[PDB]
Amino acid sequence: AKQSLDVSSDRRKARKAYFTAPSSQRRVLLSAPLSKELRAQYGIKALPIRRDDEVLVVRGSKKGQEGKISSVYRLKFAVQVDKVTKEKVNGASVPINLHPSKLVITKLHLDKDRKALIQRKGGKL
Amino acid sequence: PSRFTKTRKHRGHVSAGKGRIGKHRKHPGGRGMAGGQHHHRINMDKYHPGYFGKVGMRYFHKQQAHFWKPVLNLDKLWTLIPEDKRDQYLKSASKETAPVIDTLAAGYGKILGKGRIPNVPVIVKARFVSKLAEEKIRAAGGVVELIA
Amino acid sequence: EKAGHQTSAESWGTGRAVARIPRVGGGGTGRSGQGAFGNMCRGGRMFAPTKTWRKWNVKVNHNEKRYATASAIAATAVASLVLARGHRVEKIPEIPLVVSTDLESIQKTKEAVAALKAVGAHSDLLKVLKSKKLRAGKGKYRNRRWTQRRGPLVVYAEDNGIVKALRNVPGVETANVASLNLLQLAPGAHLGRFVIWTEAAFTKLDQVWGSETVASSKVGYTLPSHIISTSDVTRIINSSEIQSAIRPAGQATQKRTH
Amino acid sequence: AISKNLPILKNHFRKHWQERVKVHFDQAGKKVSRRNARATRAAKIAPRPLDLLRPVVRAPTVKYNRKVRAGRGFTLAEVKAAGLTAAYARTIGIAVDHRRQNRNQEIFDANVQRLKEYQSKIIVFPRNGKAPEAEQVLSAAATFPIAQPATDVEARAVQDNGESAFRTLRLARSEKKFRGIREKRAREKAEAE
RNA sequence: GUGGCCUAUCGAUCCUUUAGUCCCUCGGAAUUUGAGGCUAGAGGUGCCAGAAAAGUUACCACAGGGAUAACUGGCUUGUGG
RNA sequence: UAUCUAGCGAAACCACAGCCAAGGGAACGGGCUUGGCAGAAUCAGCGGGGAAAGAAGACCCUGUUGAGCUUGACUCUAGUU
RNA sequence: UGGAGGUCAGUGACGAAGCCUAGACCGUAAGGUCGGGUCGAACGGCCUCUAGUGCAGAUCUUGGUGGUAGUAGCAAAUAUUCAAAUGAGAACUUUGAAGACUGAAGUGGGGAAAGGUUCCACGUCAACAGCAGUUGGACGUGGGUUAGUCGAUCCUAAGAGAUGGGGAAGCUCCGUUUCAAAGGCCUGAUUUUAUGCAGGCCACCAUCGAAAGGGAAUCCGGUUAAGAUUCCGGAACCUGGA
RNA sequence: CGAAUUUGGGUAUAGGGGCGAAAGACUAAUCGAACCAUCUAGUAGCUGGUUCCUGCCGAAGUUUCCCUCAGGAUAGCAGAA
RNA sequence: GGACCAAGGAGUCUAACGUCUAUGCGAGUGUUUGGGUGUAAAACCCAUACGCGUAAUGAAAGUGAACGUAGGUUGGGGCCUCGCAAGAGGUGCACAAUCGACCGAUCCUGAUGUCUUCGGAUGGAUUUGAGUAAGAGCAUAGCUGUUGGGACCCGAAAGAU
RNA sequence: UUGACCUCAAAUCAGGUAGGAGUACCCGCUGAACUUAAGCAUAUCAAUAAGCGGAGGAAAAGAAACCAACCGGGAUUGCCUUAGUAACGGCGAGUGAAGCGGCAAAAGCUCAAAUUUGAAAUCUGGUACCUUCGGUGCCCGAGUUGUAAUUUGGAGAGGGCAACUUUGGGGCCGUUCCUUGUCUAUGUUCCUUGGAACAGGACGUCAUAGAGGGUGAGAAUCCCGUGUGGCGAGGAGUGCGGUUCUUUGUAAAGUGCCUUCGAAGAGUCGAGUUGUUUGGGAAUGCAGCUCUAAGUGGGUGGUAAAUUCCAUCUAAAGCUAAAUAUUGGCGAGAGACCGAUAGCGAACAAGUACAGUGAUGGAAAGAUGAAAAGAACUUUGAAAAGAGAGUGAAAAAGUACGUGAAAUUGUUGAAAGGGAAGGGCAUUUGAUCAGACAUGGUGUUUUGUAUU
Repeated sequence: AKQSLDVSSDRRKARKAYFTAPSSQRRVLLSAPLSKELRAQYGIKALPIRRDDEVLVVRGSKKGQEGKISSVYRLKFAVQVDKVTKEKVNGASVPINLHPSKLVITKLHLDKDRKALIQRKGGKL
Repeated sequence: PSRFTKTRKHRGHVSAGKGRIGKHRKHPGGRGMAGGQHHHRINMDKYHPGYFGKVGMRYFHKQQAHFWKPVLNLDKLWTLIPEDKRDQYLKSASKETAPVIDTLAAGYGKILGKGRIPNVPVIVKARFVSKLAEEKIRAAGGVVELIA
Repeated sequence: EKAGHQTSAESWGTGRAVARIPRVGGGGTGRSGQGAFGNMCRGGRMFAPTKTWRKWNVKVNHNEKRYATASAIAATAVASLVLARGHRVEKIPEIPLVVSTDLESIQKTKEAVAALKAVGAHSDLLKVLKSKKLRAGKGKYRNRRWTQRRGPLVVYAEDNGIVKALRNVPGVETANVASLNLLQLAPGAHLGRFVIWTEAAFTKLDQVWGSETVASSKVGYTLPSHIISTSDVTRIINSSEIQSAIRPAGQATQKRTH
Repeated sequence: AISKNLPILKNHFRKHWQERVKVHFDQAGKKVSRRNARATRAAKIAPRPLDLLRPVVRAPTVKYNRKVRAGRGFTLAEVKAAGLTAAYARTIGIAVDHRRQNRNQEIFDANVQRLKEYQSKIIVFPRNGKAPEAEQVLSAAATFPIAQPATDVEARAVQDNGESAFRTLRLARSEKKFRGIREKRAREKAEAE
């Protein structure tokens, strides 16, 4: 039910924009939701994901598994969390990447910019 | 709709309804009106006599606005006045109150006498009138005054 | 317009044991010596290429459009036609269904759904909801991914929040009496769209379409008249007037003699 | 080429007509663009009526001289009679046409009355006043419609005096046809003693 | 008696020309030349329902034809034997 | 060289195929009719046949298809006078 | 058969579409339905709308694949052999021993055009070298071309071609000293400066065009895996300047 | 086989043009008019092909005219309404 | 022509039209150049104009369609009156044949009047029109057929810049 | 010889400017033939393609030497119509406009020809300063062979009479435009299948948001967005609402009456002829050549000419937005379009690889999986690899990767086979296979007693 003329409901254009978006846009794309307690504490629903954010995998075969973010792969549209890996048959552990929309942020990595972002989005600190 | 055409029904048969002996070639008789004097003269003479040649005078820079002159007949004359007033005028058919009909305002140039208007009087403002039309209006008791 | 023709191909002629189709020249490419310029050829121009001046819109007589619109409006009231179009109006009290102008002034989608519940068309709108389904062709990647049924057509006189309130309700369409599209009064050319009028909509309809005592406010327009005075030719046939003048009947199945 | 009983059709399509084909897909978009242009121009000239005042004019040829339509602009005689100069008329919204001549008393009167009522209805804001915002109307043409002048009453008395209105037409045509011959004959009869 | 005792002895469009109406038109209005029309003949297409038209190719080309010639075969057998 | 072997390994052509005699038949059949007949798988040769393969016959004719050349053909033209 | 409006609140990851199936049913048929296997994300019935809508052919187009067929063939340039080493493997690589050939208008030693790194070393054999390959002008990784004296650069040849001019609608054409006011040489002067100069001789009318023509000057010995008239040692020469 | 010799490089001549000790020869495997792109999907009365099923009806190769004779128009024969 | 297989592959769209058919309105018809509006190329609405039709005929100037119940005659479906049972009579739409009448063109005749050679009444004629004689058209759509377009698909030898 | 002037040059003099590209549309020049005419030469194709010159965001045209003949319209452009018409045309094939009308948009104007003559009032440049798209001083210079003011035919100028009416410049907040930023709801609750829930089922929530996309399968409510509003930033800014100082200026402009005037474009109009073009026909426009004007003159009034008039404009000079065009450029939104032999030649390191001396020609080529988790390890082999193992939901996904058809092939199995094979009708033989139960139950000898 879009009403603007500059908003396009074109599947091809939307997919092209998603796959071609640069890192600045991939951050907003890889926004992740907050936990019930974090939503209660801040008043803010979802946030772009960062590096030292504590997250809870809450969907998929790693359901209900906690961990600290190791690296957000903006190029691969994924987040690699500490201690959620796969054990190869040769005995090496490889990071398993997962999408932040299937996540719940349990603890944030705060700084001046993140606090200003919470305040600007309506959070109370 | 393409699904209704006979090409869909010819799908399967070799020649597509165009014959095996005389195929569908490109232009076996010529293009357009070719050969109207030579090998289509029979069609030209049977179906379009008078085609070839010229008869009348010429007219350089002919204007159709000069010859604009739609014709109104007497039978259609009474339809120029408004319908609700028509019964009124017919019943009050008399002089000194006759309706004036502006055929030129209605969009007609000449009045022709196709005949049998009622014997009420009526004022016919025209710019051209036929002899019989004026005669029939006068017989009905009206008059035609010429306008421009 | 230049598709299939951006080649300099020339026919090899005869005497080279190959068909006489045009072939591209040059060498060392793999494309060289290959057929061109034909509907039968890979990379050639399509037979009778589609042209932009094909007729797209079709003129229809204004009076014929209005005739069809009046038929669709009339079919709205017929209970059997709405069922045949499949509009889940069985638990509706009666059709043509009419509501107060409080609907006309409704402002929220919650209130719109509540009014729909009250009048009994929620069954139709949740039919639309459960009928949402994925398309069955290449129309999916042409911005037509999903299909769903049509719901009720709420028809109003004044817009005081109707289009906004019922904008997000799936299937439910809104229109005002002045326009009353045939495209929504008979979707798919099937008569009997389920219509929820407002009281102002009915009162305006009587004047917009004219009656036996009021002109239709469409200039020079009048509602079409039937070629038959009634719809029960069975009643006409079995009336005593018709039945008293007819010879005795047969038996509805002739005995198979010999 | 030529075939069964059919009309001769003259289809002028043996140039490269396919290169010069204009299909008016932009009819709706152009209509929207025109309405947008009218809206934005009206907003730009916000108190002004978005068009100029046109005169009443009689359509030229013998096919159309029965109708009265809009002109291009009021004559200099018409603006002088209305009591204002052409330059000021142009500034305050009257179309002034310099090359139109009025030989007609009733077209003169109709246009002067048009101008007088236009001056009566519009209000001009002073250059350095207090700007009495005045609820712009957007069409001088609709505000001052062109009305076809009525000629005579619907019902009047019948006056017959016996000319049939056909003999007069015939005799007028004949006099036009033979005027020069009769003038020449009069010249020869006068010059021969 | 509406040409030759009968059955053959002949000719479109366009153009030109002549005869007649001295009629219609030259379109801002007239006169006089001039031109254009109306009706009937004439100037001719004999390839005669009516293109304005010289060769050569053994340097040759293309679309076709076994509707069509140069071999065999087939029928015939004048001619030959 | 061919031939046999190890290695390597194409192409032309191919409706389907592959024994004859006579008949009839598009008047010269591998197939049809009537007869003769008829036994797996094959190798080297061979040039009778496959009207064998090569190429939309180059001869010939037709086309209101060309081109090279010629001329007192038709219609023009550079140049020159 | 592809797509579109409506409808079956249709089928479907508990398996849609597709495909295989001398399994079943239906229809005269076009075809439709179903069983079994494979597969993994969409698809269908009915009423209508629409078309780039149905293939056996077109010496059809593109791609793929056959029989022929393990067949024709791999037969010009006299020609190879023994042993050892290497290696999984040797007719073909390496070394030695033989036997030969080109036979100084050579199968030798250099170059021009062209190529472009093929040169050289190390490693290596999937593909290529119409057999093979441990070999290679192949593949991978690198290394390598050193000038005052060799050549270009300079000159002009046939010729090409701006300028001044003329033509051409114009792209551009002619023209090369023409019907142009066409410049660059040589010592010092004031030497509180600039080379503005009481200085003077002059006028040839661009430029490009040769790695074989003309032309300033380098030789020997040694040296590298691969450069040498170029590096090194020695011994000279030419031009320009001071 | 000492010259009307052979030849490298530079240079000139460009398509109705060049060049030819002359063969219509040569002008990049292209010459009785090169090659490239475009006009151009050039035109073809001439070859070839022309894609599902069933049901009902069902021919013509003749007339007249045509630079007409491998083609058309016309009438006929045929279907449909 | 076809070695073989798969995929592609050939009467299309458009501008003007003919016949037929369906629909709407009907002496009218056609909104969609444009304006208004809009949930925005949609739908809905509006108006002059314009096109075709309602008048033809003539080269043109020009003129321009009812003695009659819009005519007589033949034939006509249906209807009406009659006969329980024969069959007859009246009225007869469409349509067909025929004889007329009307309008225009052609050839003649030539009234009162005369801007004295204009006017053209009246009466005709083995002549002639794609006409009148109680309108039928306009618009949209469908098959089929036509023409120009690359024109069902592929195909020259050529010609030009 | 005190020095000018004119004309012509030179400077690496001071400051500028032009060239080339792109070229869809626009303005011109130049200019075919194929084709059609069933042949072909005029004609047509076509005032087209190709070639050349020149612009812009539009270009061009444009305020009548117009159209008309009317009761007259009134710059240009474009649309509907006029109209396949008037007309041209081997009058054949064919071609073919315009006036009026209805609309879209509308906007008007300025130079030459006049003595400022009581004052060249004008302007470039150098230098200086300043508030620098410029302003102000001085100085050369240009210019009287004419730069300012005033006038442009609609008029206008000069001189008199006569009340009057109207003005101003540059900033600043804002509005407005372009660009851009940020904020602004609702479940991932329970059950089943699954590798994954985004599927099904239960219960909800938001909706001015149920458009679209992503996420391990069809997700309004998981994410980005979507909808509705709000709050910021950078420039343009007389379209205008306020405000700043700025009185200047017996300055500028308009109107009433009368008088005298009233300049208006020349190798040009026009005529002849030639070529081309047009629907333009005794000649529509254009161009060459020859002749070559006038001032109630000149042009036009679609049949050549001579005689009267009449009507309508006022050339040989110039500017000008909008409606209109736009297969190019940039930014966007869409589709009853195509779906990897399709759609652009190119969905990919595509104008790429490659070919040709050159002009030019010009492909093929998309898909593992949700995630490389891309196969550790063992054994055989010289290796490539195989056999096990392993990951994965699947290895019937192993990079030679989605599915994996046909031609063609191997193996196995079945059957047949004396110079083809295949087919129709009919049966036999072998193989293989579908189709009727027990269903209501009058009999009830019987269980979980209305459960067969």
